[PDB]
Amino acid sequence: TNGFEVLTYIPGEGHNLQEHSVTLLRGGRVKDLPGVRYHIVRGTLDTVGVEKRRQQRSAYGAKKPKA
Amino acid sequence: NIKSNEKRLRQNIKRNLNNKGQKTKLKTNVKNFHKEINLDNLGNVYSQADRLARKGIISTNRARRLKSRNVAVLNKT
Amino acid sequence: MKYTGSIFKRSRRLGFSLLENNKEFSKGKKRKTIPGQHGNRFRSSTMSGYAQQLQEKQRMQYMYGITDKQFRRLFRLVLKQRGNLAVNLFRVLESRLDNIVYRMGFAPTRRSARQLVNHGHVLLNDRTVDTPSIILNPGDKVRLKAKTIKIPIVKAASESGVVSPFVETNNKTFEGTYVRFPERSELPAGINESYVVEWYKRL
Amino acid sequence: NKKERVSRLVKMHAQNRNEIEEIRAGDICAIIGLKDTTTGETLVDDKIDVQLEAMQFAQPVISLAVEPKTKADQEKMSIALSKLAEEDPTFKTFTDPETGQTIIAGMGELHLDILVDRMRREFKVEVNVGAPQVSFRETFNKESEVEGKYIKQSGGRGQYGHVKIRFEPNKDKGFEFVDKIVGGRIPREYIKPVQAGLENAMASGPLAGYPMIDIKATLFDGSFHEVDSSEMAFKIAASLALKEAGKVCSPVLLEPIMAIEVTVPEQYFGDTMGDI
Amino acid sequence: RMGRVHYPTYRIVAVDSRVKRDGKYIALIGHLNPALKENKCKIDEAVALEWLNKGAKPTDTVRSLFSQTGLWKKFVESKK
RNA sequence: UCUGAGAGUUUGAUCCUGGCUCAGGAUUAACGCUGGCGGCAUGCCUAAUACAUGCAAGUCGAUCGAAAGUAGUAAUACUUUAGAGGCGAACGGGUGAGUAACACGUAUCCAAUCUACCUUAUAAUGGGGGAUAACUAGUUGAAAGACUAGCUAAUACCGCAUAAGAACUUUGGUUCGAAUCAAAGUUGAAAGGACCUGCAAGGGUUCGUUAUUUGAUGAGGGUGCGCCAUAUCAGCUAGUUGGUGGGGUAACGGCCUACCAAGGCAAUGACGUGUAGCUAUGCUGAGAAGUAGAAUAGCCACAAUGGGACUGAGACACGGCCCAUACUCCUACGGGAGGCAGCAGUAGGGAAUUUUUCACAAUGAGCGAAAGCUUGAUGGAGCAAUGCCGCGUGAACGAUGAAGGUCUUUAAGAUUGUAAAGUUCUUUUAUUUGGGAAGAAUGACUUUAGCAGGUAAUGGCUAGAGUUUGACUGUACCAUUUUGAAUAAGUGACGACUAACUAUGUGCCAGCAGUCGCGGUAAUACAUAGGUCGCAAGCGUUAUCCGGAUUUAUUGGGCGUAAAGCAAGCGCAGGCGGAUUGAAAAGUCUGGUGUUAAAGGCAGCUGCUUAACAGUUGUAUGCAUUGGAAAC
Repeated sequence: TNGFEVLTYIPGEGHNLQEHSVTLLRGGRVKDLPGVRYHIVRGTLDTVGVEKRRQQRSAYGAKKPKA
Repeated sequence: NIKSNEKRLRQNIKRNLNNKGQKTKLKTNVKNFHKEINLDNLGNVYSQADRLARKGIISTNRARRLKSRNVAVLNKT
Repeated sequence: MKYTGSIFKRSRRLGFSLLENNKEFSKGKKRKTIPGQHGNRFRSSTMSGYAQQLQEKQRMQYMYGITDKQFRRLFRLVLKQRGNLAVNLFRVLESRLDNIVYRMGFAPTRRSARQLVNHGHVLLNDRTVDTPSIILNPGDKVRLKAKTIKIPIVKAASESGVVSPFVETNNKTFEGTYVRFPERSELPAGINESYVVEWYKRL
Repeated sequence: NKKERVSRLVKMHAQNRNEIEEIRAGDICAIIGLKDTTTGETLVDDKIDVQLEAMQFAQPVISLAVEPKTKADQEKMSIALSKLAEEDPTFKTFTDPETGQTIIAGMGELHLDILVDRMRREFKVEVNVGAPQVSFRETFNKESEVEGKYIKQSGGRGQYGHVKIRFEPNKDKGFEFVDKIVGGRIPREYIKPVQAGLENAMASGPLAGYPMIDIKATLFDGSFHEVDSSEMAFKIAASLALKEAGKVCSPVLLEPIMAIEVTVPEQYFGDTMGDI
Repeated sequence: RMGRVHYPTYRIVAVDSRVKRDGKYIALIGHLNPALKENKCKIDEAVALEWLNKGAKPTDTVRSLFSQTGLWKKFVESKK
C-alpha cells in the first residue's frame, strides 16, 4: 500500500500466481532466501488453498477435511 | 437548530442596544467630569455608576477602580 | 479441557492408576509400558526436570479433572495466603467438591461427581451448587436431594464407597460433612507437588 | 422466519421524502432498515399467511460471460451482484466452474445497459464486455494401442509396472472397463485399482480441461516384478497411458445443438425461413 | 452508581448541582446498596450537618434516609 | 525481605569477549482453521476525511397580556400556547488535531479578583411614567422572509422617595503595603404573584425581588521543584529589560499607552528542529526502571479553518452571532440552510472497530410552589469467541481387546482398545408444564397523629395508612414439568534445543524452518497414513512491549593480546577535597501536623450457588510546616 516494494516467499506446493493480485502479508523468517524475511499469507482472498493437506490448518487456509 | 438560541439572540439584541445606551450615558458624563472637575459632576458620575452596578452592567470592582481614579483627580483639586 | 478420553491410556502411559490396580488391570493386557504403536524396549534418558515436571503436572490436572487455566488460577488463589504453600495448596486442592464426593464414595469417579454436581443434585449450606468448582471449609455440609437418591447405581457406589476419616458421612441419611483438613497421609502420595510449584515461572 | 423491526416509514413523493408513521389498507410506502429484504417478500404483523409468489414469471435467460480486468474490482463486483440480485429475482447470473467469472442474463441490449449502469454508478465498478463460454464436451476417435512403463529406484527401493491399454471412445456409453489378463502377468490384487486407475483419470481433457466422456478402456498385457512392484505403479501407469492416448488421438469436441422453437405471428414466417 | 452490570452500587455522596455524574466529588457520605432491604449507610451525622450548614445540598434521595435517623429532628432545631 | 531458571549457536578439539534465536506474560490486536452457553469487560490508534436523516436543552400560565378551540344565554369553567419576559444554556456529550510550558504534578501567597441560585441573619419589597411585541392593516414578496403605521400586559424597561446596611472622600485611632473602628462630605433598591382569612379595612403562608451579610464552591493570576529526543542546533531577544505618568480585563503587571533609557536571557546549553496530551494509572521483573499513557478519574483545548465582538455570573460558546475562507443543497437565479471530534450510520482506508436500538425504570441535569416536561447524559437490550471466569459436549459396568485399520507386515502378535459391541443410570444443556423475581423500600398524590413564631386560616417539620412507581422481562431464577446420551471439538507439534515416532512417496526436485540446521537414494527434520504428545471453544500465527538481556552496568561491565588511554604537556569552570577548636543546621536522620482525590495495586473480609467482577477496612510515596542531632 505504501510506495515501498517488498520481497516475500510463496509457501507450499502449487501456485495461485498471476502477477496482478493484491494480497495480504505474513511475518516469519526464512534465512535461506537472501533478502526474504517476509511472507505471503496462504488461504486468503488470493492464494486461497493447498490441496491434499490435512494438517497445519493454521496456515494455507485450507478447510477442515471431512468425508 | 436551537429554539432557545434564537430566542436569546433576539432578546440580547435589545439588551445590547440598551447596554450600549447606558454605557454611552456613562461615558458622556465621564467626559463632562473631564471638562468640569467639580463635585457635582463626580456625584453624577457616581450616581450613574451605581445605576449600572444596580442592574450589573459594570462590575463593582471596575466601578470602584474608575471612581477611585476620578476621586483622586478631584482631591488633587 | 475437561475430558481426557480413555482413562486407561493416561494410567498406562504415566504409570498411575487412579484405582489401585483397576485402571491398569488385566483387561486384555497387563503392562506398564506406554500405549501406542511403539511398544518396545527404549532407553529413557530425557526423564529430567522438564519431563518429570510435565508428568507431575499432567497427572495432577488429570486426576483432579481441572483444566490448565483453572489449575494456575487456583495456584494464584493459593498464592494470596501465606505459609508452607505446597502442603496448603494440596489441602486446598483436596477441598474441591468433586474430590470430596469421590472420597465419600457418593460418586464412583471425579467425572461422575462432576456430572452429579452440574446436573444439580448437590446441596451446600442452603445453596444448591451447579458449577463443579467449590471449595469446602470445616463444618460444611453436603446434602443429596430425595429426588437424586433413587438410583441403584448411586446406592451401589455408596455401599462400596471410599472411606475417609477426615470427613463424616451418614449413609443412612446420605449426609456429608467436611470435618477437618485431611492429613498428609490422608492425601494421595502419588504426586509430588513441589515440581509443579517450580513449574510456575510466570512470577 | 424472523421478526423484522420496522424503524421508520417514508413515501418518496415527486421531489420530497415524506416521513410518515401509519399505513392503512390502500396506501404504499417504503421502510428504512430491513436491509436484507428481497423483492416478493410479504410483511406480516397479525399472524396472517404469507402471499409469497414463485410462479408468475418467465426466464429471458441468455448467457453472456463478463471478463474481469482487475481482481479487486472483480471482488467488489461479486458483492455488487449480490446486492443487485434481490432487485430482480428473475435476473440471472451464472458462475461457470471452468472460468469463475460472472455470466449475465437479461432481456436484451437495454437490459445489459441498465445492469452495467447499476454496476458502474453506485458501485463505481466499470467492466468491459467479453465473450460467452460453453461447456464444449470432449470425445475422440479410435486408436490402435497404448503402452505404459514406470520404473523407479526412489526410497532405497524401486517401483515397477508395465501395462498395455487400448483406449476406445464412444458417443453413448460412458466409462466401462473389461479385463482380459490371463497367465499371471498381474496379480488379482491390482485388478480393482486399475479399474479405478482409468476412470479417475478419464475426467481430464487435452484441449481445455473439458473431461473426456463416453470412453471404453481395456487391459490386455502387463508385467511386474517380485515382492517389489507395489500397488501404485499400475495405478499411475493407467493414468499415464490414458493421458498419452488422449493426447495422441487428435480428439474431437462436442457442443449441445439446442432445439429452437421460433414462435411468430403469420407475418414474419417467410422472413423467419429466409433468416434461418 | 458504578460496578458491573446487574449490580447497582450507588456510593452515597454530597453533590453540588454543577458537577457531572460520578466525577470529582466534594466528599463521599458513605455506601448504600439499594437492592438490600437493610440500612447500611456509613454516616457520621456530624460532618453531614457541617455540609448542610455550608450549603451545596446533597441528593434528595437521602433526605428520607436522614428522617429515619432523626437528623431533621435535630437539624431544624439547631437552625434556631 | 518483595523476591532470582536456562539452553543452543565460532572450533579438529579447549577456553575466553561479544552477538543472535528460543524457553514466558500482555494487547484499544488482527489474520488463518474451526466454533455451545452462562457472568463480565471491551469493540475506529488510520481520514480533527467528507458525511442524508432522528435524537443529543430545554423549561416556566402560581410571570404577563392575548390568541384559538370544548361547554356555557352571555358571563365564566375547561385545553393549549404564538410572543414578550424569566431561568437555563459556559455543564453533561466527544476527540487528542494543535499545544515543549506553571499546560501538566504538587505547596503556599493572593496585603491582587469574583462567584446567580445553596448556607448566615438583618433593612425592605414606596409611589409613578413610557413604550413594546402578541394582534391588525399596507407594502416588498411564490414562500422564505423583510419593510411601514396603529393596537397590548408584565416578576419586561425607565425617573423620583426611603435607604439601617453598602461604595466613595476627610478627621482620629490598630498593626508590619495593609488591618479593624468613632464623626463628617457624597452617591445610589425594587414588584408583586399565588393562596387563606377578614363586610371592608386589614392580617396571615409561600414564592418572586433589592440591599446587607457568612461559608462553601468554580475560575483566574504568581510561585520552588521535578516532569521527550536533539550540539551533525552559539548566540537569542526590541514592550524585550527597567523606570516615571496615565488608561485598561476580576485584579497587580508594557496588559496597553506618553516620556527616558540598555539591557535581559544566554556553554549548569538558550535558541533551532522532530515528536507529544499530561497525570493517577495498564503490563513486565524483586527492584533499580522500562513499557503504554484503551476505557476510566482529574486537569488541558479546539469544535472545517482563520479572526472579531455581544448576552450572560461565568463562553469567545459540541449542534450561539457576525466576517473572510473550501464545499454541498435549494433557488423563481433575487438570494438563502449551514456545518454529526453528540448518539448512531454510511462512502473510502485499514486488520478492524458495531443496532440507522429501548426507556429516562433508577441516578443525575435543566426548569417550574405543581400536576411535572425534555434528556441518543444515564441505565438496559442487539451484534462480534476481541479478552477473562464458569459450564456441557456423558457416567457406571462391560476383552488377553469385537470389527477394521496401522505396524513385525511369518501360519507369534502388539496397536487403536473400557474406546467400543452391548446393558443400566442421568439431565446444566436440546425440550415442553407450572411458578416467578430484588431492583420505587426514588419521591410525590389523598387522608389522618403530633410540632412550631404565627395558630383567624392553610401552608413549614416529623410519623402512620391507601394510590401508583420497569426500558427491563412471563427475564433471571425455581419447582421428579415432559422426552431424551441423547443437543454441541477442533487445534499445533514428535532430530535436538524442549515432554511427545514409526511406515509409504520423495531424489537438492519438491519442500521444512525460531536456531543449530534438514531433503542430490531405505528421510523419526520434508509430503501423507497411523500412532503419540500439549492445549481447548478455542489452538496456532504475526505486530508490539517487560523478563531472560546485568546485553548502556549508582544498584548492574571494562579499556595490554577479543571493541577501546586523545601524541604529549599547561590548565579554567566544575567534581573531589588534611586535621584540631566554635557555631549554625542547608543536605542528612528522626518526632508531630496537614496535604498527597476516588478508583487501582498489597493484605483482610463480604455477595451475586462460585471463580471472573463489584463492594468494605487498613495500606505506603512525595510535598510544606513545627521540634530535636551535630558524626560527615
